[PDB]
Amino acid sequence: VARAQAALAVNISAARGLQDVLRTNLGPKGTMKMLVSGAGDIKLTKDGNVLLHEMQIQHPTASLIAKVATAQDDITGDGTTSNVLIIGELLKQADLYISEGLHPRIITEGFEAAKEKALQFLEEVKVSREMDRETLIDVARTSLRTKVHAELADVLTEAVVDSILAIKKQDEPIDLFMIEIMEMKHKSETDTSLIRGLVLDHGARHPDMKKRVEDAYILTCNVSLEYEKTEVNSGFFSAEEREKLVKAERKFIEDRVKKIIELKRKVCGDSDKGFVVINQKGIDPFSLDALSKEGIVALRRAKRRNMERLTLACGGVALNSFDDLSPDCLGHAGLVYEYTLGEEKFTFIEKCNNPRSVTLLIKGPNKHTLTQIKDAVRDGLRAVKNAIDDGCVVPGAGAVEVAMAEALIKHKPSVKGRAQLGVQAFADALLIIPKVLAQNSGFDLQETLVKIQAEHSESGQLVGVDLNTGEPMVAAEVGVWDNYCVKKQLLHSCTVIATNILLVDEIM
Amino acid sequence: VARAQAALAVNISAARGLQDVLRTNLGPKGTMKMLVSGAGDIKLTKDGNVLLHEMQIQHPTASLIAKVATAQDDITGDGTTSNVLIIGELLKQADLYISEGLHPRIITEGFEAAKEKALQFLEEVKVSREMDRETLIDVARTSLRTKVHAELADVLTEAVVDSILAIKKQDEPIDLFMIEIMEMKHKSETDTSLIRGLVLDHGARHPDMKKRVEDAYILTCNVSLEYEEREKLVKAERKFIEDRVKKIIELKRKVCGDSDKGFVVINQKGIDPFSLDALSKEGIVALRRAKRRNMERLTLACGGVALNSFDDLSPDCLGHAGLVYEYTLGEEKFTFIEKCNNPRSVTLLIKGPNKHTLTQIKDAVRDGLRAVKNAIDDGCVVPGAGAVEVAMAEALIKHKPSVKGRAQLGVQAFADALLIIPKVLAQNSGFDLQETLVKIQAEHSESGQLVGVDLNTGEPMVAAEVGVWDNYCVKKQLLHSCTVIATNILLVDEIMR
Amino acid sequence: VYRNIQACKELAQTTRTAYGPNGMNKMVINHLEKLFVTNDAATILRELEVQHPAAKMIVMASHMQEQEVGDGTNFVLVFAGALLELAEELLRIGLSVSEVIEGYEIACRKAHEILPNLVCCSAKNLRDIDEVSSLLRTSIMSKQYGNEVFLAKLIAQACVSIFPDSGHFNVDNIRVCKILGSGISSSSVLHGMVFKKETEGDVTSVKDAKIAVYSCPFAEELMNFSKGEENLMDAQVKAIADTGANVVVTGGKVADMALHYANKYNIMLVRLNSKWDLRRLCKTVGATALPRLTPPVLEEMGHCDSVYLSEVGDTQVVVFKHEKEDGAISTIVLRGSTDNLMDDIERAVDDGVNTFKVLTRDKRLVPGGGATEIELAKQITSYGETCPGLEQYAIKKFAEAFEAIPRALAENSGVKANEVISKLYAVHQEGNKNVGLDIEAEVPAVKDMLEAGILDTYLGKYWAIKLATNAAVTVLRVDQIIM
Amino acid sequence: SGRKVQSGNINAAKTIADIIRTCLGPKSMMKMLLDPMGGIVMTNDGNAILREIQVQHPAAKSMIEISRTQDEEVGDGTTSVIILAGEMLSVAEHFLEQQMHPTVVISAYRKALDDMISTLKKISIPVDISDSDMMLNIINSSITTKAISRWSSLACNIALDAVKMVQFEENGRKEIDIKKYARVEKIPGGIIEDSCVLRGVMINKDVTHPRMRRYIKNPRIVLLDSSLEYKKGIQQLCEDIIQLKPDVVITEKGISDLAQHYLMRANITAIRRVRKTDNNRIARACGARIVSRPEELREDDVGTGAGLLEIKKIGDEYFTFITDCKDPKACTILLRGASKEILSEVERNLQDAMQVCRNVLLDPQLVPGGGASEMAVAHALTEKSKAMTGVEQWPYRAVAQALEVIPRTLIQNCGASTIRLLTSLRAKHTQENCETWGVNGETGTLVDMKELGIWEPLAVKLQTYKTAVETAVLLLRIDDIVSGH
Ligand SMILES: Nc1ncnc2c1ncn2[C@@H]1O[C@H](COP(=O)(O)OP(=O)(O)O)[C@@H](O)[C@H]1O
Repeated sequence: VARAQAALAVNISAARGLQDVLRTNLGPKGTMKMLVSGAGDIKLTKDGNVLLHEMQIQHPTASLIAKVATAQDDITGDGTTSNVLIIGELLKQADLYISEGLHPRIITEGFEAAKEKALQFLEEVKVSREMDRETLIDVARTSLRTKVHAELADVLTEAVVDSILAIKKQDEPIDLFMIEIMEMKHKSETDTSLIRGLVLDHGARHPDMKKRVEDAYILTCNVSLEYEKTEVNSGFFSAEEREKLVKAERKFIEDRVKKIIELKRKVCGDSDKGFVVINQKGIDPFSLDALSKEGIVALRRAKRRNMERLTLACGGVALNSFDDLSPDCLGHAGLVYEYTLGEEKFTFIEKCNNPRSVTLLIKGPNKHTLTQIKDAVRDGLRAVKNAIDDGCVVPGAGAVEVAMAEALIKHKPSVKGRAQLGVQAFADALLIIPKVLAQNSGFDLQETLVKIQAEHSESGQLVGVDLNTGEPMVAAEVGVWDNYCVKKQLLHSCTVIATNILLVDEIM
Repeated sequence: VARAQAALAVNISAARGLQDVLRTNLGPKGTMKMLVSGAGDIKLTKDGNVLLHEMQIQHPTASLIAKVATAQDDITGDGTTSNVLIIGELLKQADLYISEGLHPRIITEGFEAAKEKALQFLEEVKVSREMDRETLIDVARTSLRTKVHAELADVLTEAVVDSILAIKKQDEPIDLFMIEIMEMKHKSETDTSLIRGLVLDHGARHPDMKKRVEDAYILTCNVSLEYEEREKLVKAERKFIEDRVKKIIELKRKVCGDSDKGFVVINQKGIDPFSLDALSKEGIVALRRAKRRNMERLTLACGGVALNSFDDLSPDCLGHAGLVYEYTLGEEKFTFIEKCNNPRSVTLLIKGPNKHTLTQIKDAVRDGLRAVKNAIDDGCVVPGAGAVEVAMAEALIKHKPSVKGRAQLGVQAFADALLIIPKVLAQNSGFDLQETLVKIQAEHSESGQLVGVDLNTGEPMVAAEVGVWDNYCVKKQLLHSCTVIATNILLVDEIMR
Repeated sequence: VYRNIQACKELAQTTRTAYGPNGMNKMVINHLEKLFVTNDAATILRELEVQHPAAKMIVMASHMQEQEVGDGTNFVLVFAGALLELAEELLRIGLSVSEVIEGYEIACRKAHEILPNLVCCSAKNLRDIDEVSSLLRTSIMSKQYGNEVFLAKLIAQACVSIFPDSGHFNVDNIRVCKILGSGISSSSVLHGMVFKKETEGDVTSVKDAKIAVYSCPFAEELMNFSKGEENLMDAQVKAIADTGANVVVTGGKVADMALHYANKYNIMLVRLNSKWDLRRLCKTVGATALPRLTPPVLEEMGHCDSVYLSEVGDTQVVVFKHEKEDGAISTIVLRGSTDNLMDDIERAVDDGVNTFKVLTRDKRLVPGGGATEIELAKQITSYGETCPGLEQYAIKKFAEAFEAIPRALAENSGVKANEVISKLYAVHQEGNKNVGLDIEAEVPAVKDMLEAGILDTYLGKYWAIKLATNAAVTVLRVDQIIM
Repeated sequence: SGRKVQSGNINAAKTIADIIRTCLGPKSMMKMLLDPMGGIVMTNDGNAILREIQVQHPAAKSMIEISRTQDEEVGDGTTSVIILAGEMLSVAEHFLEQQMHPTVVISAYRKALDDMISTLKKISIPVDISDSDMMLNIINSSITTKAISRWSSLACNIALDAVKMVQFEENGRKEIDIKKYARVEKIPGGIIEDSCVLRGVMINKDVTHPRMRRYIKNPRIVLLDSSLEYKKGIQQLCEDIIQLKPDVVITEKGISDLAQHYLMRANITAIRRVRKTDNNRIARACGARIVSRPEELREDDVGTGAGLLEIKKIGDEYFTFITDCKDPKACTILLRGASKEILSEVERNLQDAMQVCRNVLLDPQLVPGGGASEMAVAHALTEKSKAMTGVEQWPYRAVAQALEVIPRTLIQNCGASTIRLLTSLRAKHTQENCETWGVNGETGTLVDMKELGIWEPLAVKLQTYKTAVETAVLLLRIDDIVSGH
């Protein structure tokens, strides 16, 4: 039977080797992990989501455990750190019994019993919270706390929740519809702002270009309008041959800006109707002030994320060629103004015909701060979306794990009895999350646990670690919470993963 | 801090080694070990007592856990295998928390915080049984089942208990003073007998020597009586034998008077054949080469006043025995002295076909009647077969974190370290190590029910009504010793050289 | 973890010796075999093969420090190495890796508000040439030799004081035309874009000129090919000379019939342009790059105002000046014997003028040379015992790291560091803020830094103590990469 | 060499200091001692670990040797000197790595020693002289957590009678107390309560056939070291003894019964084959004198000593008691029982307590221990470090925090963490100057040691601090160990 011992030993070794790493990852007092991949690139990463993708993985079975943890990550966003480590201690508690001589199928049956005996506790430990703004604010605060410094989480927990209040269509929630995230290197970090509209990449270049255009329709284009010294040899291989050739290109822009004048004499016979133009490529240096003498905002260097949000939110009908300069190919933008801050210009399009697409504009002094706060923002809005579609929101910070372990050890030998060791091996491996949460913040792993392992009411009390003191703290009145499906799919997937790994003997 | 981890690792390894050595030898279904000397001598051994002595030790620290263990064996008689394995598992339960990163003083405190409540549970789980014959019988049966077969335990459970009823005095119960182990290599193992008096080494070498001596008055002597310029030299030694026979006839006509007053004599050396006939022509039993363990039992039980020479053949230098008969069995004879004047020293006559299995049953008888001597000296009796140990786990797990709190981990370590007795009892008896444990760990009453393991079915069996019992001064002394031994090995540092 | 901060310690140690005005210069024989005997930390950091990834955060923080004040790089490296060196003592005491982070953060936030409370700022303006020449003394005093700074502060300032105008400034306009030959005393000042030329046919007092733009430099059948090439280069220099150019530029060498053509139409035959002025001359006169001799027009043309020949620096050179700013470009001409000192003089010039740029927007000047550092080292260690808890350790390990900065100033000057640190810390208790470490005395003697004039920018220290602490914190919060 | 082997000296000192660092305090972790034969010893007392250890390095040999000199003058604390020297020598290398000389380091250490000796006297609480409640509290402080805890009810009396029976009023009032003159007789048999005190010296020997005018109500002693004979054919010098007429003359050699009678003819009683520890205490209890030269044989021959000789068979043994003596400085303490392992510990800890009550006869001061005196001198020396300038400022402060391992090891080997406990201890010690709080050795909690009661005497901790500092400066005084390899 040493054959099965070989596979059991190598799987135990791999799932310890991941368990220690992802134990160090978890927690708001956790440490970042820096990943270098060949070209000397530096990525400061705390979340296990990017860590399980980009890791040049040492071990064969660890690749499978990382792939299935990513398959769990597809629905939860975070908690996957806790997912793969609760696996790596679940089969550790199994290894405590297969070394005693038990069959692995006994421990799989115990996991199967304890899965239902934990989910029956999970369905009643929750509370069907109404979707008040503050009951989402504290969820955003908890999901933002484990990523960045906690005061920055208290800053951006207002900018997350109103962006999530801007989604209110009860047919389908998706974050990739409307939340666009851009960055401003203002050498400041606390001013990540939600703007109810499309924030563009840049702004009005000319000084005589108008700072303020209220009732704006938009001329979109993609192809060139600049005085284009072409990227092939513009001086082509006398002098008169090109004296009017690129000047014929100039005239091709002269009658074009005459056509632009014609289009703004189609609708803009009144001056209250202002206008903005955007080309995705460059603006001609004489058309720059030629529209600045007309007072129409012009801009280059647009991204396609800006174009698709001009079409979807601003109602902009897209344009490719200049033959169709017609009033139906416009949009609607009741607030267009450039906003130069730091060193770069930035136009803001808002008050569009259907305000749906928003912008969580990130202020950041360095690149790693803004990427960490971007992952913080995205995981927070994902967690609060998972708190939206779940009608209930469970307490957090390890309270439900202690209460579930206090449920499962009170689950008697009503179970098979031979499979009682499976229940007792499932229960103690639930306590590792309040173990390593208090452990990651300098407190005692054992003393804080046994302080929480004294149920502070007649019930197994919803009491988690405090990440600043290491004291038994009720997570209800502090609102340190999380949604339901994170730990639900956590327990389900981790049970099926453990019963998958526990039944392997020989590999070739 | 790496030195402490290194010293603890090289100690937990050695106390695991002693645990794996003396695990399988505990229980009635256990396996013997083969003590092999340097001269190829073979010894088969079940009990860890002399196993711990002659073990050619392989590890330095492993000697120390040996040295205290037989120190328990002076004051417990049997079950030092249980002591060394509960030490080796208490150490592993502490290692499961020290390797987590806990200081060993915390588990040291949690050892005593559970040990005092373990003694509190032990002083109330016992029953203060009176010294009935049957409770001593089942104590002897329990102590003998783990050494010999249960049928052979049913053989010895009367021959032990009657001798321990024969040590019953006012206030001197004593094993070595009056109970000896006589062995006859004769064809049947079921024939160990209690003898009220003494068995001497040989018997009558002559048919004219009688076999019935009523008023036996025993004479000791050390110098042989045998036939031991040269035709008259050895003849002069022969004449020293001759007047020796004449002095024998002097005592034969000096102390006799009537024919009721019998005379008997042993010698620590040889008796001459013509002198054998001269003692046989008056029917007085002579004996060559009785043992020196028989001399003090002739004094203390048979009342035999010792003598060496023949000039002082006196009436007052004799014993008073009511029965002397020689007994040929197998090949050799044995003189039987019974109805002694102050008959205190008794004789356990072990019969059997072999020698080394007869030394095995001799050590079995020794361990069993020392256990029942402890059961008499204790004013109570306790359940056995791991019933009280499961009750101790049921105590100390439920004995709350009202203790220090971080030492409650040490309390639970002591609690689940007290469960390796029924675990290896079920393991040695071929059942499951966990199934019948949690079957026993389903308390049949609302209290922690005194449920031992059945060593024949794997059944949770109440040990109270079956009398599978032990004395108090075994588990009380293991609770007293094991805790402080394990915490002596916990608080160690590294090694000089 | 300890290997990361050990890599940070050796990264601090390789630049600690090059700190201050007596920095020991290092030799760079690089990948493409240069030869630099140099002292600036950003030059060595851009040459060193920084292979360990944890030190790359320190290098990037020093690069961000360079990107906004131009100086204070070695200060960031020394202070971050000191913070991590005391952080490993804090960790081996028994503090967590979390506690040192917020301890360093609290003490850095305390330093950020104590630092504006020790300032002896600039007097009235970045004009008044002789006043701000003394203000620019400390920057090149740190970099180049001190006895050389007395001319060099004037030469670096009288050119940069041309346009401190209307609240805006650019450092790119201050250039260097590196001309070899005579000594450093022979260096002088020029007003406009200057480089050497070859020929002589220059129209001098031009109007808003018409500048040629180059992005790329240069029996009877044989005679017929000769006349064909003759009229070929004639039509080529006419293709520049049509639309009325005054100069004809080239990055390369002369041509004989072409120079006779440039004398025939009276055009200045400009030659020998660098591989860096091809953008810079286009920037100053409004020129657009043209490859060949045929494709200029009037629209494809630059516009200077006055192109003639100057002989300052004992060599014939060009002048381009009077642009839209009318005094935008103002190069300097730096004269040396060899090049291996001239790169250090050049890298001292721009590191003086970026301090001039930060003096345009920050007039606050702190006393430098141990004065500010020992003051912060006293203030934060007096704050350290006030707040109890574990942070009482870390704050007290913060200010002690500040004492590593004058120690690096001490041991680079042949001075016993413990004696001068104890003496400076004692005299700072009563003989307050403006005293610091003297350089010239072999004896460990202190000296007041205000009357010595050795003062630094306040914003440079303010950004440097932010970026070094951010680098130390973001290094301390990693564990490893599989490597 | 030089500072390299000076760092080698202090490394050999620290590696023998941090071996036996853990085994101070009432929760001392044990150690494993293994000869190269397989024998296993488990120990707690640091001096027993110091005995059988070998060390190749001579600096550590001298370091252990001076603590061995400390071991037999007041008693224990020999581990604490080795411990406290080690961290001072360890923090000395941080300034030896600053390229400063050992001289400035040891002068800062001596300047810190001069503050250590004074600030301990500042926090010294006076105990009262010979008051039985506090004299019992000396036994509760310095004798407890030993194996006297079931027999301290005898030791509290055996302390106080012996300290009043070993005094010496040489230059003043009874000031020198001594460990060697309290006539200890540790013979088993009987119950342990039979151990009682008496004034005088007891003698295990008697004359082999005691037919002698033996016991006199004022025995005046002359000592002799020769052997007595039959007569002149020494009875001649025995006849010369009769000029002054003492009533005993003490020899060490055997006297026949006829020579016993000829000693009766002068009426002087001798003794044979006695011990030296019997002889010096016989001389100490009585103040006798020795002379045999005839021109020196004058009125200055006879030492008028005791008031009772007594042949006595206490426990069928040939006892002779010299009691009701001249000097109450060699007085009898019998020690009875079954075995000889705990009353020996009584004798050890009560000779250490005899030096304690000797300090009580000099300066009856008890200072809160358990690191409370250590934290007090640490804070009082850090505040004194703040005003001083010069290069000696850092080493002077260094022993301010090098010496605080006496709480720090004690908070180590009790399960609790050291960082937050020491931080909270100094947190209520710097601004709370007048408290003197010590870490409790049981639960690892910062208690008031004055409320806990465990007060170490002043002079013993002064001796340990002084010996630690003169260990450190002696080790830093060494430059090289060159006389060979
Ligand atoms: N002559 C001097 N006397 C005292 N201090 C000086 C002197 N020269 C330079 N320093 C100090 O050296 C410090 C470091 O400057 P440095 O790091 O060399 O500048 P950079 O970062 O541009 O190389 C400055 O803060 C300055 O106070």
